[PDB]
Amino acid sequence: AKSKNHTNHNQSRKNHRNGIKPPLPLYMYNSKRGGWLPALVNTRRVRKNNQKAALKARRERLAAHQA
Amino acid sequence: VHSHGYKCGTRHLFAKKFRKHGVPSVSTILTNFKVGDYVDVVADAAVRAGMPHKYYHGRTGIVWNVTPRGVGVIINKPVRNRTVRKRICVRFEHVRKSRCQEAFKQKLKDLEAFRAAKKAGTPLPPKKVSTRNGGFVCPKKVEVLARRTADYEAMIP
Amino acid sequence: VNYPKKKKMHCPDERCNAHKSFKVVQYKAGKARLYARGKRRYDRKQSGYGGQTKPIFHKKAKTTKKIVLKLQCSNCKSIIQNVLKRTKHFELNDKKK
RNA sequence: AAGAGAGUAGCACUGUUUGGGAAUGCAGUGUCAAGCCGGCAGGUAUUUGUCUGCCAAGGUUAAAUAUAGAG
RNA sequence: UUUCUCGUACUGAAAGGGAGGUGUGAUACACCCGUGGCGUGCGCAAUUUUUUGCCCAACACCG
RNA sequence: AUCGAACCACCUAGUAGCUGGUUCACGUCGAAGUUUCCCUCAGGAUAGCUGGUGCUUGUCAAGAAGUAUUGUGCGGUAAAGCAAAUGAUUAGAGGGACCUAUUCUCAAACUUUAAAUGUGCAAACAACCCAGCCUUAGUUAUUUUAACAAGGCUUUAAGAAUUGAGGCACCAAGUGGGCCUUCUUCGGUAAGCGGAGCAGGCGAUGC
RNA sequence: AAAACAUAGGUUUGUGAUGCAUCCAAGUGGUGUAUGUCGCAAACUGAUUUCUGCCCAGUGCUCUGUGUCAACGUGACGAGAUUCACCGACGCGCGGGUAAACGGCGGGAGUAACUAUGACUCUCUUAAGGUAGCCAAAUGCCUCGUCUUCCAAUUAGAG
RNA sequence: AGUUUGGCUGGGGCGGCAUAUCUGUUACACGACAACGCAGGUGUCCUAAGGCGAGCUCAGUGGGAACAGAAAUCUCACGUGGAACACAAGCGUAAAUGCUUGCUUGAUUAACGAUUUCCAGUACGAAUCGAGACUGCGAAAGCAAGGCCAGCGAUCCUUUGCGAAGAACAGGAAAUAUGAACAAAUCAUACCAGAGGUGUCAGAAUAAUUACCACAGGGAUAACUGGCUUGUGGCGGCCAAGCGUUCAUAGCGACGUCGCUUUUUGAUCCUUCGAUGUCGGCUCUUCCUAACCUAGCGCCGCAGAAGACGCUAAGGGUUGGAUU
RNA sequence: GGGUACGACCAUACUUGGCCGAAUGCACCAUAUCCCGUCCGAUUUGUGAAGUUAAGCGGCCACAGGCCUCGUUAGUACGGCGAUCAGUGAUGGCGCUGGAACCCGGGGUGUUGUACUCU
RNA sequence: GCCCGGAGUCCGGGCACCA
Ligand SMILES: [K+]
Ligand SMILES: [K+]
Ligand SMILES: [K+]
Ligand SMILES: [K+]
Ligand SMILES: [K+]
Ligand SMILES: [K+]
Ligand SMILES: [K+]
Ligand SMILES: [Mg+2]
Ligand SMILES: [Mg+2]
Ligand SMILES: [Mg+2]
Ligand SMILES: [Mg+2]
Ligand SMILES: [Mg+2]
Ligand SMILES: [Mg+2]
Ligand SMILES: [Mg+2]
Ligand SMILES: [Mg+2]
Ligand SMILES: [Mg+2]
Ligand SMILES: [Mg+2]
Ligand SMILES: [Mg+2]
Ligand SMILES: [Mg+2]
Ligand SMILES: [Mg+2]
Ligand SMILES: [Mg+2]
Ligand SMILES: [Mg+2]
Ligand SMILES: [Mg+2]
Ligand SMILES: [Mg+2]
Ligand SMILES: [Mg+2]
Ligand SMILES: [Mg+2]
Ligand SMILES: [Mg+2]
Ligand SMILES: [Mg+2]
Ligand SMILES: [Mg+2]
Ligand SMILES: [Mg+2]
Ligand SMILES: [Mg+2]
Ligand SMILES: [Mg+2]
Ligand SMILES: [Mg+2]
Ligand SMILES: [Mg+2]
Ligand SMILES: [Mg+2]
Ligand SMILES: [Mg+2]
Ligand SMILES: [Mg+2]
Ligand SMILES: [Mg+2]
Ligand SMILES: [Mg+2]
Ligand SMILES: [Mg+2]
Ligand SMILES: [Mg+2]
Ligand code: NA
Ligand code: NA
Ligand code: NA
Ligand code: NA
Ligand code: NA
Ligand code: NA
Ligand code: NA
Ligand code: NA
Ligand code: NA
Repeated sequence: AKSKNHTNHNQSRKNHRNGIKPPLPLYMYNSKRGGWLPALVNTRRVRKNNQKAALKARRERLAAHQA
Repeated sequence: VHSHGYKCGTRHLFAKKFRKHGVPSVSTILTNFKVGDYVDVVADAAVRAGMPHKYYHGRTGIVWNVTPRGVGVIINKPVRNRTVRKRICVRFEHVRKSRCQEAFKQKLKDLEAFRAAKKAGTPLPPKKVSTRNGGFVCPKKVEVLARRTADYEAMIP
Repeated sequence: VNYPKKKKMHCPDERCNAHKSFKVVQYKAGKARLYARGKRRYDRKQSGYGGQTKPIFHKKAKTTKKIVLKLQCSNCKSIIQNVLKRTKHFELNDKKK
């Protein structure tokens, strides 16, 4: 008793029932884990300095307000 | 027996054009790439190293990583009822800079020049006029077309 | 295939940390130990009246085996194992054409 | 001043049983102890030295427990 | 403050070990009304016919 | 009245991917016969199609669209050619083979050329410019580049779209024998035959 | 209901009793055996008549002097578990016998005064190459074989 | 005594492998697509046939030289690759990816970096882009961690390598851990990386027969009728090279070509497996016409007789026996 | 109007033949002590100026081939969507629309960047 | 795989099999 082997019938209609979802936006899931290491290490050092400057700025803004 | 190897249908896809064989030229070597650029992925077929899979031939995407002899590109691909962002690694010979945004950038520059001219008082170029309106048509002579019965004898081989 | 009897290779040991001369020997499995844990359990399970308690695998299909080489450093006598592709005939000559 | 249960305990082979795993308990046969530096146990096998707890191979004994086709 | 159990701490095969912030220096030192930083963020507060602040929950990225 | 393993009671309500059955009403929604793996092919697991519960929000539209336009990439089918390479092939002519230029007729596993229908990307705010500024163990002979930031400036005619709620979860059912048709298409003399592609139907539905 | 079984006739095998065949969970247990080779147990063929050919390479059964095969023993290294060495039977291999044990028992060329046929020759090959007999037979595919007889005519019957 | 005795499949069996896999085409110019569709491959081979530098140009053709000729070696010119690149095919390549030669071991290690192909966006195989060690070839830029894309394998179990020696008043940046009452030496185990294999290739340990046969089911599936088709079987047309003393067509008609029928046999598997009684003969009725006899006609190579061909016409008739 | 060195695009630049070429330069050219390499200083390597535009090179020409471009082939071949369209069929035209290829004809035969330089 | 015997080693034997 043989039977069908393969078909793609009705598959396109099923996929469009809930539609082809759009791709994720460019600003999400944008890590660079597997990238070129020498540039990644340099960026980490700059990011650490930037965080230190951000903390100091809020300290100065608050102290100015308390006057 | 079709077989599903890495290049299972690429007889005409991965072939060079007529009288255009050879290896990449110098201008291709000095291209330079930056993260965030738009590139087209096209196989060269003369450089076997770092060739992308046949699906990604003729696809456009954004580069996310640069290595000494390679470029990483993000490309959309639809699977079932969704689309996946795939990351592929290719050699620099198989990528070209994309001109898919040059019309948009030119429009922005024109608008900026419009503002500068208005604020500097510079006269503006005159507006183009559509030809879909009416008008007078005065012809020197009028011809006729009436199926002159020589065409009927003409379409006989 | 033919393999040289000696070759120059990198020794990762802190004593060498350079390219040294290595001697080549072919790997052969050791003799199965009585009183190994798996053998002790198998012997306990086999005693009695049950019969044969585990499969025996008669359906062999391959005709070759992978080649493993034991490379011994000239100094520090450390051993590194390497794997070659399967061949029907293997020999060491250390003599070219 | 003495003593405290011998084909007994242990060991080997075989079989069975157990969660018990280089062998938890038991049975058959062979072999078969110690006690002027004793014996058994202490969950990985062997030899040696300490430490801890107990002292088999004879016997009786209420209550708290069961009544899953009884009286 | 139960006598047992689940949870407030996890990690390694195991021996074992075990998580706050800011500032200053290269079991370090001094403080404790306190979101590690950045991005998007209900509502409330403040300006003027719009802009800004705090941002809760949640998500992404880097320590 | 029982024999290619008697009869009686018990283990025994033995197991069955297989056949049969499975008891009130109305309402809101509503399918699949396809993918991968399995001693798998009358069965399962897995993704897809569906229902329920929502969460975070918005209210004209964010990460919207089985549709256009503009710009910019991809292609070797239909057609065409053999007076162009590869393969097949007919006949005269000019200097029996041979040479030169032609000539009849061809190709799913030939091709210089090459459509229609297709297919990727872009068409703004988590953004782009302009200016000055900080940091780095990145690059460079140094500047200059690369990357992360911080305080100010600007920005929502030419056929020149138009439609509108965005995003994110948890739990679970049935199904996993399909069949028909316009057009494209392989095997077969053919078949109400066997097997595929895009789309629409029946199955589940009457009028 | 037979062409099957049995039968008388024929042949073969084991066996002298502490035996051969054999029941049985077991014993100073049981059967042929209250028996003793003109006996008992186990096979095959199937009255009488006339006969019973060749093959021991295969498988089986059976009879005689050193490779391999287990425990138990005897020695060693080691502190000991562990390990090593030597010894080690029937059987299997070697060497004989056996077909009224299971069974088996050939191809291809040439050649005689008309053609035909082939007494004769050559060749390859086996453990042996189907002998005496019998046949389109309940055994012959081709096949309703070919000839004679029986009939007017016979895929039937007989020779 | 117990158990087993693959699967797919135009029924099943025998055959084959479409059972794990590579190339071209079917495939309809993105990607994807079936059949026991077409044409072919794979379980290997290589210390060089791997790596790099340098030099060179291949297949073939034409003109020349004792033996020497169509074909031996030398020389000049042309030569877009028509050669070669282990093997199947496709792609690719000319101061090279080809050939010769020189030197070598990037076929090593590579902190669990990221990714592609199949795809559930799992594993396995193969491949791509990186970072660190030590190197090879180069004057250098640079190239190379195999031979480009096919050539291979889970849990459990066995087995090998690494955890050298010393240094630290204490387990630390840097000393592998355990054998649970504790010490000395053996033995065993654990953590990391390989190897011994499952070809039914996501991986059970496996011989037959049943006509003495059994059960659960299946029209998801064969053996009758019926249905679609008509290759094969049967019955006919059209054209006209020839046969007919001459004369294509009285009667025939080759080489070709167009049909009809369902009285043969195939092809298929739609209905029936909680059953539609399966060859032949006997008996009886009816229908069809492609007309054997009976009625009436045309035509002939129809003198008569007997016949050949054709038309209307199915009212009526169509036997007795031997063998099976 | 030019030369040389290094290039970009890679035939409008290639192939064949003919003619001409002021200067700077580029070449052909002389020779093997040393560096170096070959069967052979042919190529390659090291050192000079004796000759010459012969060749290479540049420029121009050819009813020259090829190549590039524009027309023509032609709204032809082919195509998407539609019909209770035509036709026994094989196939075909129609409506709304997209649109080729060779042959053939006209034209053309490199553009250009950096530095040192000659008239 | 073990024991051999006959040729650094290929054959013939008698045994033994948890990926
Ligand atoms: K005892
Ligand atoms: K399923
Ligand atoms: K009878
Ligand atoms: K009778
Ligand atoms: K009778
Ligand atoms: K008898
Ligand atoms: K007789
Ligand atoms: Mg192409
Ligand atoms: Mg006592
Ligand atoms: Mg008592
Ligand atoms: Mg029940
Ligand atoms: Mg039912
Ligand atoms: Mg509804
Ligand atoms: Mg399996
Ligand atoms: Mg194609
Ligand atoms: Mg065509
Ligand atoms: Mg399911
Ligand atoms: Mg249904
Ligand atoms: Mg309807
Ligand atoms: Mg009767
Ligand atoms: Mg007789
Ligand atoms: Mg007789
Ligand atoms: Mg015999
Ligand atoms: Mg027989
Ligand atoms: Mg004889
Ligand atoms: Mg006969
Ligand atoms: Mg007969
Ligand atoms: Mg008769
Ligand atoms: Mg007779
Ligand atoms: Mg397509
Ligand atoms: Mg395609
Ligand atoms: Mg080279
Ligand atoms: Mg490979
Ligand atoms: Mg490296
Ligand atoms: Mg490679
Ligand atoms: Mg019978
Ligand atoms: Mg059916
Ligand atoms: Mg019925
Ligand atoms: Mg009935
Ligand atoms: Mg009936
Ligand atoms: Mg319609
Ligand atoms: Na199916
Ligand atoms: Na069913
Ligand atoms: Na008889
Ligand atoms: Na014999
Ligand atoms: Na005879
Ligand atoms: Na007869
Ligand atoms: Na089957
Ligand atoms: Na027919
Ligand atoms: Na008639």
